[PDB]
Amino acid sequence: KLQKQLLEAVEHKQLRPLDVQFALTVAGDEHPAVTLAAALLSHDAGEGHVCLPLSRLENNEASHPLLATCVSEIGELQNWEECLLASQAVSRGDEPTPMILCGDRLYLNRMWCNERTVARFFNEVNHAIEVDEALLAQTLDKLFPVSDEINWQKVAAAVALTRRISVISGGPGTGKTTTVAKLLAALIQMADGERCRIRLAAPTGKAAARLTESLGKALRQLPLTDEQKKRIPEDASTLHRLLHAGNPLHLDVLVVDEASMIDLPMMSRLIDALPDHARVIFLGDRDQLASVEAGAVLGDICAYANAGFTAERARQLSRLTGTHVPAGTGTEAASLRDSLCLLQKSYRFGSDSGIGQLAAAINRGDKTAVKTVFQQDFTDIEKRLLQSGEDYIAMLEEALAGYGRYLDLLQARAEPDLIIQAFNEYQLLCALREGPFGVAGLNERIEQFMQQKRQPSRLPEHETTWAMTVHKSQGSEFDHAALILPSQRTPVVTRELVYTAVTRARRRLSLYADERILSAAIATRTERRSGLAALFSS
Amino acid sequence: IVMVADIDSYSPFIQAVFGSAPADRYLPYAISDRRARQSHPVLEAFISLLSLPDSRFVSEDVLALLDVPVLAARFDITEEGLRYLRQWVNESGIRWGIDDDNVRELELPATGQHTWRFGLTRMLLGYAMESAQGEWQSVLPYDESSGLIAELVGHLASLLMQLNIWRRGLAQERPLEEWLPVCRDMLNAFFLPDAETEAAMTLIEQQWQAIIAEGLGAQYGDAVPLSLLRDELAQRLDQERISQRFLAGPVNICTLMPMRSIPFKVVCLLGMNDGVYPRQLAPLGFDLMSQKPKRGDRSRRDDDRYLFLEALISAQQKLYISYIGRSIQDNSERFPSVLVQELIDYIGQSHYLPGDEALNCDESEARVKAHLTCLHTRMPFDPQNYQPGERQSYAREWLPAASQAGKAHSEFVQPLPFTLPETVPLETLQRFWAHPVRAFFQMRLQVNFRTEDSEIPDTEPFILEGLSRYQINQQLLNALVEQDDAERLFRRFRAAGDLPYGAFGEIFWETQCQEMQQLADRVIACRQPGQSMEIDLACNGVQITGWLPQVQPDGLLRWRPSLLSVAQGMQLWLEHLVYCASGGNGESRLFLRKDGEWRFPPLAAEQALHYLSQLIEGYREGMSAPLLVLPESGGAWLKTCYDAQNDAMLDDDSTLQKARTKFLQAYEGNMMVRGEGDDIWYQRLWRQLTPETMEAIVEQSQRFLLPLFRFNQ
Amino acid sequence: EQQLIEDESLLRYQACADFWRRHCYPLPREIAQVVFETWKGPQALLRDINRYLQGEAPVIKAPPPDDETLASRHAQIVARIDTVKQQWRDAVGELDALIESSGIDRRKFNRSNQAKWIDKISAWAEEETNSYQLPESLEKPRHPLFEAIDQLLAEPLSIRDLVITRALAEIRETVAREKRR
Amino acid sequence: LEAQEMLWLLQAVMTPERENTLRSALATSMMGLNALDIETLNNDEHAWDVVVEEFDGYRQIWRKRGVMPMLRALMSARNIAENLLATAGGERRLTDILHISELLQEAGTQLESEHALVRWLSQHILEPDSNASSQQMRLESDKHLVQIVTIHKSKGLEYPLVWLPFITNFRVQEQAFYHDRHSFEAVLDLNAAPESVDLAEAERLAEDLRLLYVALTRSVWHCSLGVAPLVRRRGDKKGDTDVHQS
Amino acid sequence: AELNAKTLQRLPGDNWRVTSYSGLQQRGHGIAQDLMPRLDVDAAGVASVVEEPTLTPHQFPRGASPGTFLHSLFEDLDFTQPVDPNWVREKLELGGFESQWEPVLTEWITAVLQAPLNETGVSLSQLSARNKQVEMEFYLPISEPLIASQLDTLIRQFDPLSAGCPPLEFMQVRGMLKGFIDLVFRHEGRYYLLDYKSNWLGEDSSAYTQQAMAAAMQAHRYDLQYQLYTLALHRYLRHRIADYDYEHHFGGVIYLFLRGVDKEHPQQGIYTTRPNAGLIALMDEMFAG
DNA sequence: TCTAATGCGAGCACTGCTATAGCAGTGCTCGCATTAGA
Ligand SMILES: [Ca+2]
Repeated sequence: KLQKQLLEAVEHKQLRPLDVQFALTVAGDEHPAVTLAAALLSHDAGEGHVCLPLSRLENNEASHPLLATCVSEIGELQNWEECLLASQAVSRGDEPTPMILCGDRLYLNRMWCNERTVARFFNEVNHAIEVDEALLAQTLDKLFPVSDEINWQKVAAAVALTRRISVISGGPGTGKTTTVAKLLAALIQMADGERCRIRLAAPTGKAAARLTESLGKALRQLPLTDEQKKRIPEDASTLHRLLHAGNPLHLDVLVVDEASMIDLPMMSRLIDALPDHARVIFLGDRDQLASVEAGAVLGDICAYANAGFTAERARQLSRLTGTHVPAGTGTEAASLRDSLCLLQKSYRFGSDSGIGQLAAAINRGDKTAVKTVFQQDFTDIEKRLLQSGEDYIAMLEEALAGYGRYLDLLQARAEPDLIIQAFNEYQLLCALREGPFGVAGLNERIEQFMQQKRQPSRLPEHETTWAMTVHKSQGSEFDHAALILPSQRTPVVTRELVYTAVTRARRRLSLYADERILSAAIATRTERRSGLAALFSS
Repeated sequence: IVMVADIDSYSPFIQAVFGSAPADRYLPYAISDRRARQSHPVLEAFISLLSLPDSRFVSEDVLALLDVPVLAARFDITEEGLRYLRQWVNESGIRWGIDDDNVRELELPATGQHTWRFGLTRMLLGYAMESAQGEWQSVLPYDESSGLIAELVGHLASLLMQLNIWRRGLAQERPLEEWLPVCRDMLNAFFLPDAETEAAMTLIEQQWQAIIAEGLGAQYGDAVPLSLLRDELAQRLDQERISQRFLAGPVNICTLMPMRSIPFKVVCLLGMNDGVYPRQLAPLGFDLMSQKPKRGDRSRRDDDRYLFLEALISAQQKLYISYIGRSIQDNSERFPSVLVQELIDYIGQSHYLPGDEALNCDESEARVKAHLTCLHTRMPFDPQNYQPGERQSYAREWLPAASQAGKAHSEFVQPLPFTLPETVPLETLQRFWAHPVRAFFQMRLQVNFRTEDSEIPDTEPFILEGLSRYQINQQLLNALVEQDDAERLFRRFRAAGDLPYGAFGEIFWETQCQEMQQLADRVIACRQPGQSMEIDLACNGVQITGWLPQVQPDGLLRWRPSLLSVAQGMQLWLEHLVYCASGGNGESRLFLRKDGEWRFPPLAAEQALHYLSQLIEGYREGMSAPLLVLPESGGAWLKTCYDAQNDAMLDDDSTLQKARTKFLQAYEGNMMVRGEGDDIWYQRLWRQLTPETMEAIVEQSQRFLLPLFRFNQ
Repeated sequence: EQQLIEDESLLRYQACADFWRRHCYPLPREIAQVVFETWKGPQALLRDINRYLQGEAPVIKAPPPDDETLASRHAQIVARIDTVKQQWRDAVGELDALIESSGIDRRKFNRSNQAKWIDKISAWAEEETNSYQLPESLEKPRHPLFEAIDQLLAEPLSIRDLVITRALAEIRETVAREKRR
Repeated sequence: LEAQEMLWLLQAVMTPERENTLRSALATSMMGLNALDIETLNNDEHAWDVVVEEFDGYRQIWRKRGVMPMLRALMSARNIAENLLATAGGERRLTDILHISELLQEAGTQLESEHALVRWLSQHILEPDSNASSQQMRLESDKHLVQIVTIHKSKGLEYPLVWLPFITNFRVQEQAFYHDRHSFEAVLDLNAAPESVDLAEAERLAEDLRLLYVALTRSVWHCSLGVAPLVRRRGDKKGDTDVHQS
Repeated sequence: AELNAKTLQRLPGDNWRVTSYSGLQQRGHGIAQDLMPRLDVDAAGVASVVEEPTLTPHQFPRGASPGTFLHSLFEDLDFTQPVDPNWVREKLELGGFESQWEPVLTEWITAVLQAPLNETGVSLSQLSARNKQVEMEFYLPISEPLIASQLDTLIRQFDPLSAGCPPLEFMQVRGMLKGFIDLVFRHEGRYYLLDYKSNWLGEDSSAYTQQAMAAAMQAHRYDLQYQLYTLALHRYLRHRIADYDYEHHFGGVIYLFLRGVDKEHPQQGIYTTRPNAGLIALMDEMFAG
């Protein structure tokens, strides 16, 4: 029926043949309403979204997905839930079905299966009976000295060593690296006789890289020499090392770093490649954009961190480390909570300032953030600028001066690859893909200033980058990083977005924005589709 | 100028041979007088679409469409994706028709399966929901299209929608003026014009237009069916001749045309054969004019014989005449065009060679004929073309061959140095045995002879044989040993379109069940449910890592719905040595079809390592050079010689002969089951089995296969 | 304006599957199984008739009546089969007196076989019940009232000539119609 | 077998990019490489990209001038024809290879993609024996080889000396298709009624005699046939030798 | 094996060909100019979301099939009398275009008929049959190879347009030079060269102004076409008109980009040039020497 | 890396009986020719 409209929507590039052909074959002979849902389900699907909230579908999209056009949309229909469920290409989950309506969420059966598989993993972790807290406590007291004032890295370790699966979330300012290190020294130390193969791994190869060149460095140190048949210092990207259940991996403990990039599918696939007797320690940044964009899971898994440990778990940790560890709030989602642990920066004099303070600030409030521009005039590190009107041309300038080094190595013909190491010194980042801001638009409006003067993926060399989406920069860094927020608008510019942008900078960091957009960002927080939240509260 | 009766059939060859030695030897050419149709991809492609309404949509035929770039481009499909679509179409079960309507319209029972919609459904279904999970609307999802790649299923499906939209629209008759716009609509609907095809596309619209206009002119009342139009287009497209290069970029190759006699220094006629040149076609026969002829009248015979004259008359320097002297098969003799006969007959009868001045009419005439006729050689590399004189070839390219100046292919196998990396997966000692020669190719020098495509059944399944019957038996088996419900498996299989329709599918099923049950029982009867076991065997300076599934406290209990074979024995022996060296003390059985059975006695972890070492020794040697050992033939010979009684290795002449037979029965099979040695891998080392290498095999495959026989049952 | 068809081997095969499809798919398990036992599939039909179908059709000595349906013959056959399936579901008595050497008491082997040859039919097939007939019963006081077995082993019991006849008559015209179109 | 190799070779040419599909073509026996060769080219990454260029070079010729022209280029380089001919039975192979190229060339002028052609090969390799045109050509020289032919292709032919090694074989006709002895029409008995099979069987040697008569008759000076106390009946040599049925 | 092969001692040297302002237009046109000798070779492409619900000549199907449909229109017209719309619905109906284009098209044809090509009288509508010659076809022999360079120098000197110098994009050619002239008409003493150019879907009006045109002119180096075409008309007239003079009879070259032509916005859509007369001179003898 | 033809009788082994030997019938193993021909 809707055929024309859909097929047209394809002429108008607002959804692909797959979505409508999927829609057509599966519904097609049902209430056009269910037909539309499938199209859009498969569409959000294409953007990495695991499910499609009945909500993004009840009157709001009258100002969202452009197909708010209809003669067939009989009212707000309200009984969307009913219409769907009646059609039988959707089921609550009993019948084998293309689609699943669980929560007030519509799913492509594969997705919903993949979600549940992840829920089951974290509500099935058992307790590493490997207790003798007496002994664990000693090996930890010996690996963590400054445990006088609650050592969160010491806790992480204890959590992780008493659980089969465990997640450690932390910002860049934390010894997540060094913690996983003592964490394992202790695993090795506590392996009476033998049989403990530790294999490392990251989702992206660029990550896998660092894992080793830092998980080794920090690891060869610490007092351990009782034969170092270490961490098999071969990392491997997650999408290497597999290719499964029915042929589980060979290892006792798996340490996945950059966990914030694991996506729903990647999870469920890794899960299956895991033999019941193995221990998985995931490391990641809960408030990094990759943990919240379409298809991610870290963000939702670590959501229940704010719930703290159950009391019994708390008491045990405090018994394990030599410090009282807080708890609170009954035991909903006990199995998850009791095996998560996020780190915090520790104690020193002076500052962490510049990138430091702003970053922390960004993970919360306005008053905090505004008072770091004014404060100390951090001159180097921060560099806010007022972009509006013609100060757009002001930016284009401090933009050609930033890329200074690069452009001169070009001119000075030093044609090696210092041109390469010069480019990763300055970098423009923008929330949008198209526009006066955003990439496409920014590259031009910049190439112009510079003529009138003069493997897997995401490896540079003008993919007409010059400017990147804060999104693609994930897992990268530059000395001077400049961020450009739109003039006034978009939900794409969120708190996480801004956070991960700032955290891309190692020295100077400019933020060409307005104390309206920025602050509006700080207060908005990437929407979160999904059912995990609820699959965890039962 | 070069002329042939049919320029369309010489074209391929003209083009081929004039693709030659770039410098020196090269001279320009253009073919003229070819038929638009026969000389353009899209034209046929389009006549083809004009028949959607009469099509049975067979798989290869739809897929063929995608071989026309412009069409493939229109639905955003690249050669890259086409490769997948091709694989999916085959696996999802597509064979025949578009719809069920289509099938029905063919007065054939709609089965709901095997049509495009079925397979396309299975793939979209498989986009969401994975294969397990179960059948949906009597359809099992197909999961190769699941990830981002599924995006392809979309494009494909869109293409099949379009085709259906048109098969139905071209279906019914229309009044002339109504057909007017169909052509220009189908073009834009299926082709994304190139720059070339743009010209070709315009050519269709013209012919199509002119056709309809001409009808409208005569004011044709009645409605007209597509065939009437499609056929006229076809014909019109076959009479349209392209000869626009007829006199620029030189050396004109074309047919002899009437009313186009131009002077040329050189004129050559090819394939002037009897039955080919004076070209024919009998008048309609109800052509009054042809029976009572008059001076003005024309006929092809006369036109054609007069063209052969105009040729003679227009050549100013040299006339070249050629014909084919005999088909290169039955080697029977040919004959020239009577017109050519007449030409050398009148030459001969009016000339004589300087030598022969006093010999005879008939005598001198023959010599002149024999002197101007120049029999040529079958192959371009025959020495006679490279001697000196009358047309030695200007093609050095074939000189070496001509002079037997080549160097015979050097014996393939040359021992490669090899150092064994302490620690090789079990799987690699598995993959290596169970066909070692193949292994040297695949493992040592990463050469896998993968052949791109594979026969797509020209039809739904009526019968179940070979690989399928195996893949189906595989599960039916595991499901009966697991004492699980066969009925559930049957519906999934039926849901995938793997069984023959209705009762026929059930019947087929019921019987695999029976044979399969009979095996399942020998298994059920001695299975003691255990678990995995991880492998980390230190053995002969190398570790071995991997999983041994279902390890029972008795030993390993294996099974396959296949006949008993030596390669399958070795398979279980490897597994046995490994689990026995892993400590575990116990047995290991392999239950096969027709009651086959390889059963191994428990082995001391000490002797287990000794044995698991020759096996690794083999893998080691066999990575430097193809290690012979043909499990089937070797073990065939090896089975007839070896005796359980006293472990009697027989040598009497009576048996060393029955042996050499069995080996050979095995090496080159029957006319049905068919032979070990018929295998790219072996074929690449020797095309015929020499008595010397038969030996190497025997000895070699004795050395590695013996323990198998010294320990069975 | 004719087009000289060259193959015809594929044209013939396809006609042959069309035949099978429209004459077998719609068939109910009892008949289907019967056919199946005569030919596993259309490839095997063609293998048995392909020669004919080509050039002049031979005359069939004794064709089936110009109308017997698969359905009919089946009936007649089944019915000839079951009436003897009843006069045996009564092996109550068959446990007989007067001897002979050849005929052993491992006849109790022969027995049950057919006793158990009492399925819900589906096959014109019937493993050997030679002994328990009556024609040889005498050839080896002797036997009773199952002279209905003398009668079952007289009449051929097959669907073969009927289907065959139908196939070539039909497969030919399929080919023909296709070639005209 | 030579077709299979041509198929690998073409795949190689249409995409030398894919390390693996090229290695396979270089491995075909037609190219004449060594195990030692294949190995070393796997360890010398500069040499490989050289072969890769060579192959990119072929695709170009293919795209512009045709499959035959490309194949001839390839052959002149790897000096194929010359070497093959030197290699025993190598003439057979070489002329088949050329023959495939002549077919490959026509088929190309009816496809506007190289890949289509490749696909065209696969098909013909998976479901052959079509025309007499894809039949094997006999080599000029087969003329000096003893010639082994069938009784049928021998009708018409004349030979100085002929051998009939198996002229005693029979094979009983078991299908009841016979000609009516009075009406002379062909009758198919759909019930193997013995009277008709008997009539069919007669018609069978009625035919072998004709075959024998064609067989003895091809020679000019001499002919020798093989005879044996042939038996097929599984009747234990009961003074059998059903040689009288041939 | 006492063998060897004949090697030839002649050499390639020169190539004689028949070219036609294809020395320019790179291939793709392979077999294009072959299957349809008069296809609107100057067009090419697809068209998209530029559908705006009110038909304007800019939304007329893009490319060559449609392009040569237009040329067809002006092949046999009665520039003289008014445009029947029935006639037009028939052209569109026969060429397979939707009838609903008749309103926009008939209104388009007249506009383009009643435009002022060279201000002085002009306007196609004032041209009776006897004063037009449609699709003339010329053949110019061109001896002494024509080197892309040597032609560049003088093309530059005499033409302010071809001063946009990227040229000499072709290679040496002796031979012949084919060519079709869309229309040649006369206006009482004075012969002209007209070239109808259906071309590109560049949104609207903004693209058919004296520069933009002059622009596209260089993109497709159409300037080459003028000079060639008039060298043709020149020679032809000189051969026909006994005692003719280039500057007493010529003064032509009009270029109608069919789109971008309104009833009241002259100098929009049309382009005019009048080759140097000193160029033709050299050019003419640049062929024969 | 996947599977791998049937089918027909013989052939020998063995097991009831009944006027040690012949007549018969139960059952698994095994060798054999199958296609054709344009
Ligand atoms: Ca024009």
